[PDB]
Amino acid sequence: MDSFWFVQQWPPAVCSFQKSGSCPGSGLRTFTIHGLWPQQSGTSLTNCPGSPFDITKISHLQSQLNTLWPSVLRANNQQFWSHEWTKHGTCSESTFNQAAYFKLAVDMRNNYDIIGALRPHAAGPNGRTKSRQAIKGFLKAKFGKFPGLRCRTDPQTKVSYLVEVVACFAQDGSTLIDCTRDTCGANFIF
Ligand SMILES: Nc1nc2c(ncn2[C@@H]2O[C@H](COP(=O)(O)O)[C@@H](O)[C@H]2O)c(=O)[nH]1
Ligand SMILES: Nc1nc2c(ncn2[C@@H]2O[C@H](COP(=O)(O)O)[C@@H](O)[C@H]2O)c(=O)[nH]1
Repeated sequence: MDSFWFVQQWPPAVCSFQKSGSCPGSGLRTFTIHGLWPQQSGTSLTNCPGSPFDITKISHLQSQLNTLWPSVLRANNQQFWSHEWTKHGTCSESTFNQAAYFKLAVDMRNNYDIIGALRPHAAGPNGRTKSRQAIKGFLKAKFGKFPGLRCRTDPQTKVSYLVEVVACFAQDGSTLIDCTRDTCGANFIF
């Protein structure tokens, strides 16, 4: 691997695409963790052979994880953590055991407060249009490097909404680096 994609999701937006059934994210008002994805040559490394998920290894982080890494789609958080470990976390296990991997995600979330970085510049979420350049610029100014924005288009209205924000890190998992990929157009709703 040569880097990490620390992916945070905006719960309400993610759930807005679930036009049927329940979705706990419809009631959250802060960015939460989707995953910490090891990267290599511009691609996400997935399903690397590794240790099976073991909840006991992160028993000391259950408060932080239930708060910062809840499943916004369903009510089983541990299942979500297990899936993220098996599909992504195992790919960085050569240097980060399970305990250190989840602790890394927790620390990253606590040190990358997206709303806190936007609020002062009148860029916080208000259901209205935002500029891709403006949002990335505010985050760059606050954190020092460009984030990767992720948008999704409503199949009905074709309106584009910001759904995730990626913070790119070097292989050391602490040094931020510029992201180089956005799935957002020049403008979107946030
Ligand atoms: N922002 C933030 N809140 C946390 C974190 N860990 C726990 N919390 C929250 O802070 C309060 C105290 O958590 P505790 O210190 O008992 O683990 C709870 O309301 C809990 O949801 C964390 O790492 N960051
Ligand atoms: N994006 C996302 N997927 C979730 C969440 N809770 C559970 N999941 C499950 O995790 C899968 C995501 O896999 P990933 O894209 O991280 O490899 C989804 O297909 C879904 O079944 C959540 O809050 N966000």
